[PDB]
Amino acid sequence: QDLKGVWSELSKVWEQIDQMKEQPWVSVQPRKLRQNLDALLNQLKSFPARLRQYASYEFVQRLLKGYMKINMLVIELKSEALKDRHWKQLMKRLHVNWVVSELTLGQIWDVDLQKNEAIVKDVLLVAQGEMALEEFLKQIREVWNTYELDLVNYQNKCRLIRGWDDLFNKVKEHINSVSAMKLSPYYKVFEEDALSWEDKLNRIMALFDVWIDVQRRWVYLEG
Amino acid sequence: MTRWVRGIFEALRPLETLPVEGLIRIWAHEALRLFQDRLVEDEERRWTDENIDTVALKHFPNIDREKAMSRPILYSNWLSKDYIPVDQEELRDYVKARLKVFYEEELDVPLVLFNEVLDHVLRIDRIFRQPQGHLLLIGVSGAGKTTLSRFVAWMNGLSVYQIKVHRKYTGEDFDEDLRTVLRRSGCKNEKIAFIMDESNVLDSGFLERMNTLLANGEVPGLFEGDEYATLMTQCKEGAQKEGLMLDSHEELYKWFTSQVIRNLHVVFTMNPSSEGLKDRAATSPALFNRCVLNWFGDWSTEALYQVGKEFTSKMDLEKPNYIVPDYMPVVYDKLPQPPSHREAIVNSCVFVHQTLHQANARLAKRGGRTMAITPRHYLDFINHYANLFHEKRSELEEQQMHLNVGLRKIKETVDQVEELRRDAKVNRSTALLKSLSAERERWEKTSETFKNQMSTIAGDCLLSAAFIAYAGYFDQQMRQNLFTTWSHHLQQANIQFRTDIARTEYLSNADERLRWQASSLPADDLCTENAIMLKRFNRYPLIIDPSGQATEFIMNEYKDRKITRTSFLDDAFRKNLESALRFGNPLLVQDVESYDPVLNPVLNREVRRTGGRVLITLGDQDIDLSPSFVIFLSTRDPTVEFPPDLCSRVTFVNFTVTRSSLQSQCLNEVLKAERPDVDEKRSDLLKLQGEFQLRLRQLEKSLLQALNEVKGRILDDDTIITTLENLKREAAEVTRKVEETDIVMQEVETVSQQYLPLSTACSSIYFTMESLKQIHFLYQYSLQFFLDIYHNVLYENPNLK
Ligand SMILES: Nc1ncnc2c1ncn2[C@@H]1O[C@H](COP(=O)(O)OP(=O)(O)O)[C@@H](O)[C@H]1O
Repeated sequence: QDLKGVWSELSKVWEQIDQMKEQPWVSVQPRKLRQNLDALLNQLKSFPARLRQYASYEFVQRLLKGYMKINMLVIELKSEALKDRHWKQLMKRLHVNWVVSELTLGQIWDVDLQKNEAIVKDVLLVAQGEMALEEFLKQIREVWNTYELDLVNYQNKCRLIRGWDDLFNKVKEHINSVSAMKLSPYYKVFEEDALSWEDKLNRIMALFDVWIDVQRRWVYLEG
Repeated sequence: MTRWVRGIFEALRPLETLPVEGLIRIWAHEALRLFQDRLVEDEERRWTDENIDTVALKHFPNIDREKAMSRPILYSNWLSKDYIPVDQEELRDYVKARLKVFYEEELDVPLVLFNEVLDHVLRIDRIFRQPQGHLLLIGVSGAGKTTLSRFVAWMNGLSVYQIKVHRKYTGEDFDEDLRTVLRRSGCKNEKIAFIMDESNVLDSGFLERMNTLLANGEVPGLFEGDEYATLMTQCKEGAQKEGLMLDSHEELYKWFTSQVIRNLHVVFTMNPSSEGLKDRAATSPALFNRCVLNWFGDWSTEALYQVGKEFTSKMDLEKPNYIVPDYMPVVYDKLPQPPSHREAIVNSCVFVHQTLHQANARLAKRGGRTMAITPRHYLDFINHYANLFHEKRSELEEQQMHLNVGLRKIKETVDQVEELRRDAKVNRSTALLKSLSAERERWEKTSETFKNQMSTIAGDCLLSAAFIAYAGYFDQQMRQNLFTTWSHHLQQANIQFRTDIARTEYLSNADERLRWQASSLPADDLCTENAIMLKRFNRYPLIIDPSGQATEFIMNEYKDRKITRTSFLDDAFRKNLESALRFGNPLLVQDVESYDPVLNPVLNREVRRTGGRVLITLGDQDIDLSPSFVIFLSTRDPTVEFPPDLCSRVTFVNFTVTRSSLQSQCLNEVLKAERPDVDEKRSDLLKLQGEFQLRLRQLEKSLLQALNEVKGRILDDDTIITTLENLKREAAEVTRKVEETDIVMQEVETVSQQYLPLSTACSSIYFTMESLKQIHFLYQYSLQFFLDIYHNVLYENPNLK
């Protein structure tokens, strides 16, 4: 009858839901997931109103509606700033036990993202801050592992060094930034690296401050 | 006229059979797209529009002018092909679909499709589909120049590329940027949308190279030496890809020139300025000869109405009890008759925008200093309206839920006390029952008041948003005039709002004001209103103050959030910026008159969320962004004029004392130090708008919390009714205050009117002392000085004893 038909349609919809929930979270594409959700919306709306008035159909429709409204939650979560420390921390807060290698969208969809929006957004903001700090560390590493002295010949007797101003400004910028790292409580991650960079930058500052004086005095006395 | 003939020929080439009506239609379309395109005001636009049909009919009689010209003249190849004329609605649907696809692709911010925006999109699309189709836009900031240019470029497959300017932006950086864009365009056969604003155009050094690039099709001499050899090597590869093997350097160089001309469209976005545009013409003729002109300024009333209608879909604003007023105040001529509440409120918003145009024009006529008003201010105003409406509705709903929960708890407790009475104590129990019933009636009355506030919320929110977003630059008197005009307009439309609404009270509470007063903030009304503006903002505020109290106040307010100081003039400005934007702390900035255009991405709030990382592009360097970043721009000079581009990206907070602000301050001081009873009655009147209500709600919440601990022990002496007697006497006091508010406002007005002349004299004396500097450089006096005389007069005066 009509009840049997709507039960069969519900079983088909649930099977499709299970099928795409079997996709591991590593291999899930948020845009394709949203497109599949919209396709299910179109398929469900194609059902007759008599089948649409059933309570189970309404429950599945509102569950999918929750899924689309948390699709942007998933998109934010499907970043690279999460690392794994933030994921473990939100495991601890949510008191759920999953496997990173075996992680799929199904378990996270079972967890009420809407009920835990505040915690999820806080974790996302924490991850963004930590990723920003680590990205600045990467940037400083790449700019100091590639910086070269602008050597230039001098009277064919030696090869002096110029560009003091730009190098001093760069070092001052970096040392001010690393000094400012101590605040912004997200600094409680990656501490020894920041201290090592600060120490090496202070060494560079002292060495080159002595070096410029030595150079000017030597060139004056040479003349 | 040769471009006229070229366009007509291009339109006629795909087609083979046309009646005279089609030919005249194409002629008129090209006339519209070439002549009236560059027109500025409306009068000459209508002149050109009528003279086109005059000429067409005079030189072509015996033709049906209805089909020959239609008022919505439009041509495109998007519907079908072959540049067939299309109707407005079909192309509107097509552009809606394509803009939806764009939304899923980039620029999630919504767009509203009125007639002007669609016409501009069509014009830009026509210009792009042309060899050496360079384009120049002249229109007020925020009218949709860069946005529409980017949208049309993307829809054509034209990859956008814009240069980010900053301080010490040397000509060599611009040369490198041109080398990069030329390599991307000509060598790789990748079409480029090269979109320049006016900030980087200010320097004439780049303008000469841009002039040569526009005119010749490519600047000679941008590639020289080793980079020239790399260009030749990559051009060999490019010619290999096209199967056009060429060996000699000049031959493949001119092929590269042809590729650049075919695959490079430059779009310029200039803020309209007669002297600025004249200077631009002086330094370059290509911006008017080789560059076609498109003008579109302030949004029309239709555009503003549709933008408001689309941006006000989400909040309810359905009031079924709304009655259409007789003589509806209408600024939109296509307003539905009879209109519902939503049409009325959006029309009121459009009226607010238009009346601020009128007020700015009047103030310019008076000879004062005017800040430009742009549609970005309108969008910020609608965002403030939506945010405040959602917040206030949520607060009222939560308060109603709390009242319902309290009522249910009271019902349970009455049932429990009846059961405990079932078993001198009985007299106390009966007294408790009667007191609880009276408190229930008070609950019902408070529910009625809640319904009244729910009725008022829409108009109250509209006025609050209009004040907080639009105003702020004007003085206290002008702010009051604008607020009174808006209130009068809302009264005309029968939009429910409290007639005695106070801006300071409605948009804050007690603890925020106490915190502000803890920091170096005077109790002046202008200071309180501008602190309100400083608390809530979508665009980062610009603070102007001749006194400097603003910097100290905002330093103290954000001291716990490691806020720091930085001015534009120093060389540490860029590094302080980068620090603030990356580590997530506020950055108060001073001396804004020497504005650095590098802040444009920051003010625009245009961020890119890609690869698990939000990036804000400062100059040529991509910088990560922290959510806890608020930036404040400040200046000490109060008479400096700002470019409208900056004027349209920040909200103005004004602290300059004026003849009305100082008069109000002195009058308030007189009331405080001379008639303390009148001052405290005025303070009670001000606090009646919620503060007394909030204290009553908090006290009854405490009563509910205490009643939760019942366990039969509430009948220790069978009279816990002392707390509810305290509540009852407090409610009686506040009810008396509400009932007699009319006599209170009357007596406050009388006393203020009596004490007004002293305040006026104080203002005149202080401004004379301030103006004493023109007689002699020696005669310099400060506001604090006049305040010292004022206190020596009010207090420690032997004569008054
Ligand atoms: N039709 C529209 N509907 C909604 N918002 C719009 C519309 N046109 C423009 N906007 C908004 O106004 C802004 C226009 O900026 P734009 O004028 O391109 O900057 P510029 O003045 O630097 O060229 C955009 O941020 C966009 O969000």
